[PDB]
Amino acid sequence: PRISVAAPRLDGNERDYVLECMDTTWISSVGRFIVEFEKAFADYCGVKHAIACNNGTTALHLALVAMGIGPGDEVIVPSLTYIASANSVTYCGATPVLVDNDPRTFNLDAAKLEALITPRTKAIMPVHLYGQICDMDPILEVARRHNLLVIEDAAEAVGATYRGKKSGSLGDCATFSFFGNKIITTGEGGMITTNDDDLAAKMRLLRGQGMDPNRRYWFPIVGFNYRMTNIQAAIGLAQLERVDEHLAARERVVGWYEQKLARLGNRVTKPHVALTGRHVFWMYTVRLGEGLSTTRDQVIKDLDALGIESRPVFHPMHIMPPYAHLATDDLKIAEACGVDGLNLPTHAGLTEADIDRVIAALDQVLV
Amino acid sequence: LPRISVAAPRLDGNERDYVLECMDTTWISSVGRFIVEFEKAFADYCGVKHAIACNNGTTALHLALVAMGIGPGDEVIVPSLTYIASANSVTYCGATPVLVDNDPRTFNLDAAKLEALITPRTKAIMPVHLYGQICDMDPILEVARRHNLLVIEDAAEAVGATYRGKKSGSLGDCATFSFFGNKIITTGEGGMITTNDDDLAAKMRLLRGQGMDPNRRYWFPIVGFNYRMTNIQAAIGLAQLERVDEHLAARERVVGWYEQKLARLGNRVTKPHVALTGRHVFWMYTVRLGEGLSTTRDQVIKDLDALGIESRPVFHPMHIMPPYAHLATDDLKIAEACGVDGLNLPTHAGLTEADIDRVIAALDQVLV
Ligand SMILES: C[C@H]1O[C@H](OP(=O)(O)OP(=O)(O)OC[C@H]2O[C@@H](n3cnc4c(=O)[nH]c(N)nc43)[C@H](O)[C@@H]2O)[C@@H](O)C[C@@H]1N
Ligand SMILES: C[C@H]1O[C@H](OP(=O)(O)OP(=O)(O)OC[C@H]2O[C@@H](n3cnc4c(=O)[nH]c(N)nc43)[C@H](O)[C@@H]2O)[C@@H](O)C[C@@H]1N
Repeated sequence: PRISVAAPRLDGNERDYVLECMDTTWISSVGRFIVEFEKAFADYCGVKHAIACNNGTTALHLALVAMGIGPGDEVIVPSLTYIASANSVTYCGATPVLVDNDPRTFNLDAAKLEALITPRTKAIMPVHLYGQICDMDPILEVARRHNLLVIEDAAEAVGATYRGKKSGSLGDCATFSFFGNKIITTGEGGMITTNDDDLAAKMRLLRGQGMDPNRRYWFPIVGFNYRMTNIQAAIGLAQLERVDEHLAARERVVGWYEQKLARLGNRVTKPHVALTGRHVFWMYTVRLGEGLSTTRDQVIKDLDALGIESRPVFHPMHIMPPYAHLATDDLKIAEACGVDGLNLPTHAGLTEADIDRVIAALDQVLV
Repeated sequence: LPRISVAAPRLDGNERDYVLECMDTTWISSVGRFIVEFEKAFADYCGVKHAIACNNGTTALHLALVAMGIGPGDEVIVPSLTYIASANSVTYCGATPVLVDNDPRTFNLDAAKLEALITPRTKAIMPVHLYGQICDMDPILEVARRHNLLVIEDAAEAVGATYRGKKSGSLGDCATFSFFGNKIITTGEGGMITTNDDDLAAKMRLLRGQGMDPNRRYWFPIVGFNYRMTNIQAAIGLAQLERVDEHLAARERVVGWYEQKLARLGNRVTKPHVALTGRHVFWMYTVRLGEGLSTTRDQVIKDLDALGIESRPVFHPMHIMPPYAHLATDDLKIAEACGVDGLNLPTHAGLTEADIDRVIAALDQVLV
């Protein structure tokens, strides 16, 4: 049987809640679950406001637009990330300023921020890869000192914490994704968290085609159609109800990899865990050893043939066509990680036998 | 006394079943079989080669325009009388809309005002088939062709409509539809692009999927978007589309009722004119208030609401609102006249003959 790199576990009230939507006929972007989901997600992150959106990409765009990011502005974004992070900046007419990441946590290197600030910088986008929150204290300190905004792309870290705070409550705003491979899913769906009244209002106005609440077909600004549906919210609220279960499940999966690792010896380097809060392990990510004869890419092809799905750590932005014009000589760790990084199957339905197969496979494939 | 809504989804087919299927199979994201299935049924319905499912008709519009290469410094002719997504979608591209006036009877793009708005920057024209009625496509296509311009139909309100033998979605280079809750066919939130051009279609699909190389994980040749429709939306859409004919017949019957009963109102409303070019699907039955009335359009909508009946105004033309006031010209009068006197009456598959008598009775009481 095939082992998927990811998959949602719909073991709560998803089905009943969706049925209710169907049965009530509230299936569009108008229904109770949207507000309920938002209320509950806000409460779960300990922030005042949650804005449900259509996906974690339009969440990023919407948050940046509402923040006033536009032509001329610069936003610092790590090169090692999912493209939506830099794409969202480009949609605004703004310019991404790529920064290197840490070789252990894969995350934005705070020590490299300052050299990048210019008179055009407006925000910094820490991205919490693989379930692990960036070292926020120093990023916030650099930001404060420069009157910059911080937006967390927290799409891969729902439930993670940093020094007592949940992801989503640390920067001026944060975005999350609920695509089907994420910790909690809505199928496709996203959310923006923030504690700022103004920012939140602007986001809801923009999300809703920019229409004015009191005048039918009265639009004061150019908006977007970024609403989530009642059905996405229903699924979402149900998943959030079992969020701790979901998280305990990846902890079970990670515990299995962690205790079987020695069979791989120095052939992989295991995901390093910063001691700053909970690391949620959206994906259990290793760096293959410099010494193999095989290539990270061939490794994925071999595993596939072995019936196991896996993914590469992202290709850094500045090595791909859309962003090669942004390359600098100080993006070496991103390059290295993109080269040797591999996401192993990590989801709530994996059994210990699954994990045993993944380990056996790699033992065989890493030459 | 339950309220009569202007619109409402009629989920009287296999929507629930298909949707439970998605749940039971765990395929609820933009990965699942109903997507391709729906696209295929829809393309066949419209008589075209390709259908690209998207998360709403606004992003369908943006997607189509980026795929057609609309960009900064390009002009796209858009009617001022339309839903804002029409003009916003061009804006998203960094392109400039060039407003055109509409026909006073059909509410549609006035092809005779088209040629004059063409410049060195024009790249496309976007006819909008308001209210289920297809624009007079022949003359529009003749001008487009003569100046080598693309044509994108904004067919959101016209699923099922036909024009001189062809379905909406099949006349310009591409077309877009909306499956928002109040649409003829719904997916709650959803949209579609139709096209017979292989190239355009493939570009759309690449952009719609975050611009990722289908043969190279996390390798992106260009900047794309997250515009994919989910399996659940696609399941509702397929089921809806399965009963497209019943849905269009339900509406015809309602429109028949308005047609028969409106005489009780006399010259107090102007009944929507229907061109003999093809099938008018009546997403909304639209009247223009009598010029003779003492009352105002917004007052009539207020009075009906109070009477427990929902209604909507004909769209405020883009040039009169803040985001586009800068595009105003002195030749958008009919659009203005229409935004002033137009009213969409409740139009949907769940309305009964008694509901209509009630609506007509309310008009009789409030059109003073
Ligand atoms: C990190 C990147 O993940 C995704 O890319 P990718 O890794 O290529 O996604 P893919 O479509 O391949 O799905 C990832 C894994 O989750 C799976 N999957 C996604 N949606 C579903 C779902 O609704 N049901 C089930 N069962 N599996 C799902 C899928 O089959 C696969 O094994 C991007 O969409 C979002 C994100 N930025
Ligand atoms: C012309 C414009 O219509 C919409 O604007 P608006 O007229 O303000 O849509 P509204 O949210 O008022 O909904 C229209 C009617 O359909 C109803 N409706 C929408 N979605 C649903 C749904 O999922 N279920 C039910 N039963 N009714 C729905 C809603 O209650 C209302 O009576 C836009 O979102 C897109 C569109 N281009």
